[PDB]
Amino acid sequence: VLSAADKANVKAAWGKVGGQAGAHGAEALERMFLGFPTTKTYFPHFNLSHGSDQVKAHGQKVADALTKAVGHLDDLPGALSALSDLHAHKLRVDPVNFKLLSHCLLVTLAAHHPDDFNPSVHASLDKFLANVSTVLTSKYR
Amino acid sequence: VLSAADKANVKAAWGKVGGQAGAHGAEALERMFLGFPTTKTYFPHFNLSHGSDQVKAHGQKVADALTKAVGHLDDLPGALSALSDLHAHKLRVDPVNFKLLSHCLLVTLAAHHPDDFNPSVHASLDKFLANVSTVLTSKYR
Amino acid sequence: VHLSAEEKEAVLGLWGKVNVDEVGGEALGRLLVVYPWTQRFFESFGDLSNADAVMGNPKVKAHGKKVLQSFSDGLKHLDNLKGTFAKLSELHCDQLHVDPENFRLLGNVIVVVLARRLGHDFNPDVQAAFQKVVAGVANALAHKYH
Amino acid sequence: VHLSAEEKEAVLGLWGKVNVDEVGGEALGRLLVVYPWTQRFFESFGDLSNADAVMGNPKVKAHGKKVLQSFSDGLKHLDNLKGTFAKLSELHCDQLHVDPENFRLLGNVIVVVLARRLGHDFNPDVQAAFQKVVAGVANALAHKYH
Ligand code: HEM
Ligand code: HEM
Ligand code: HEM
Ligand code: HEM
Repeated sequence: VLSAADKANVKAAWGKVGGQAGAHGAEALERMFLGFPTTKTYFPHFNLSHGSDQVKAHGQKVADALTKAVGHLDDLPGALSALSDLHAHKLRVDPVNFKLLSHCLLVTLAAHHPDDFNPSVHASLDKFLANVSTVLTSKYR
Repeated sequence: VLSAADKANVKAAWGKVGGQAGAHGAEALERMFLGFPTTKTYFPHFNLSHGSDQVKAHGQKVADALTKAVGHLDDLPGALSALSDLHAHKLRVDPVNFKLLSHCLLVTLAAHHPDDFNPSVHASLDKFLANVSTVLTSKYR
Repeated sequence: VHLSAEEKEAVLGLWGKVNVDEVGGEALGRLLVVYPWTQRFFESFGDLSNADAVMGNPKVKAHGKKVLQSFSDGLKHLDNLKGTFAKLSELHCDQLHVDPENFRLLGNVIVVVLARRLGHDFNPDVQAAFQKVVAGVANALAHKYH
Repeated sequence: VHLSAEEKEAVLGLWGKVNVDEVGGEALGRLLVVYPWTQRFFESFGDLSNADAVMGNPKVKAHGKKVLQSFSDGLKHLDNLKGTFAKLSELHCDQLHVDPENFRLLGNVIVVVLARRLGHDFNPDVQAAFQKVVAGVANALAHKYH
């Protein structure tokens, strides 16, 4: 659960990311498709290469859902209703893919900002992505 | 995020078990200690060969714990108040052991209630337990 | 897999009591019901949107038995599972793109089915022997991965 | 596992520029702070109640160095990682009673530390090469089980 330390650890870490949010949301995806091919099926319509309008257009979006969450940690469910019904109903995005997308986002943040990323920010950021995931993995019915 | 259905099936299925619940808490633990031996290390002070007064006593405490949650479906965190802290920050129970204790509790119910263990009830009891699990493993942080 | 003389007589002692036509369809039906996301890889198999539609879906029952017939043949060769399951692995890996995790869920749903239908004859011990085998089939199918 | 002939160099190459000593102390320490429930296997290491204390504790370092030493003295022996971790899994199963889920967790942890280390040179394709290796160890170590 995101406690106060966790909340302030995320905000204070994401805030730093700044404008790169988009380049890092995309890198992660791009790292996912490569590190775990079994996720490439969820996108037979993208140009899935080292960046084609798609992966960065998509990355740009993933980067915004997180910024919304990061700004509403206190109550994610309401502020995450849509996506949850897009992944747990319409798309039936297999639950364990949120686990492989979080990882890559951690390997992405960590490669670019290795000085804010202390063990606590890590532990703290492994719970954001976890409780964002769980949220997007409710709707299922 | 339990639909109104699950709340009913869970209350009925548990409700049909009635008296038997205790006996099930135990059966569920034997099937666990023998199916997933890695879990026996939390119970070294115990003797767990088969139907020994110890598993039989822990088992009733396990069934009673679920009887309360089944009865406090709306506020699970409070209902469990101390079982979570007693699980996470203390015995430090690995989270997979919850996953193995849910499927062996489910398997018990089926062996004993093939009559009323339709796929729907099976799906709803599965959620009830995943739900009871996050709780016991939420206070990890 | 590492199955001892007793463990082995138990498992095979138990398949003879399993009606494959029946089991395979209830397990795969319960899979599609308990873990919704799994339905995707299927979809084509018709109207799936309630316990009744998946249970009753004819094709779910046919496929469900091929699945068990494989689990059957596999059982007949516990000593060299990987080899047996080789061909089926790049089928789920390349062709299907099924996260190897789902292979254990299915395995663990077959166990809940052997119980629902074999009752007392699925004592704690026999189930343990069988839980092994399930891992064996899961790790087996999760071989030729890429 | 089966890395390619190009992936073999991606890894072998940058393992030579990573001070496995520090990495080993950062992975193990980073695990314990992130996955708290594993502190239960290292209770003879003293105090681990605060992130700082853990990432300072001399015991974690001395052991980390050992963890990554076998990771490395296991690298290159890729096609037979099963014959390199044998007793080492026996020890984990029988002696330590670790659950194999935790080996996938650690391989993941080490894989992020590396990123913090080689930074920009840890390009996506390299991650995907290490990703398969860490799975190979992760599944090799889970070998002698039940
Ligand atoms: C960190 C968690 C995730 C976030 C917050 C995220 C966010 C989003 C967003 C914002 C959209 C686009 C909605 C729009 O166009 O208005 C979306 C759609 C989608 N996501 Fe995710 N996603 C996550 C995880 C995943 C995972 C793990 C997969 C599977 C690999 C996935 C697969 C897709 C697919 C199939 C779509 C289709 C969208 C399209 O075709 O444009 N997402 N996601
Ligand atoms: C998810 C269902 C579970 C519930 C609802 C639950 C409930 C209980 C209950 C009621 C007790 C008795 C506590 C007391 O002394 O009053 C307890 C204690 C404990 N639990 Fe669990 N538990 C669950 C799962 C687990 C798992 C997965 C493990 C095993 C890996 C575990 C290991 C223990 C141990 C060792 C103790 C205390 C030993 C003793 O003093 O009797 N529990 N649990
Ligand atoms: C016990 C493990 C499994 C065995 C024995 C197995 C076996 C089978 C067999 C014999 C086929 C026919 C393949 C063909 O020629 O197309 C099949 C197809 C398939 N399996 Fe499984 N399978 C296993 C687990 C699963 C799981 C976990 C999923 C996940 C959803 C899955 C998804 C599918 C799909 C998508 C097809 C193709 C659909 C079709 O042919 O109509 N299988 N399976
Ligand atoms: C990624 C795979 C891992 C590798 C390569 C690894 C390797 C090792 C090695 C090299 C030793 C040498 C001990 C000996 O043979 O005398 C060891 C000991 C040990 N490992 Fe690991 N390990 C791994 C994962 C884990 C995990 C994640 C845990 C538990 C959460 C764990 C807990 C331990 C403990 C407690 C010891 C003994 C410490 C002592 O008594 O001083 N290992 N491991």
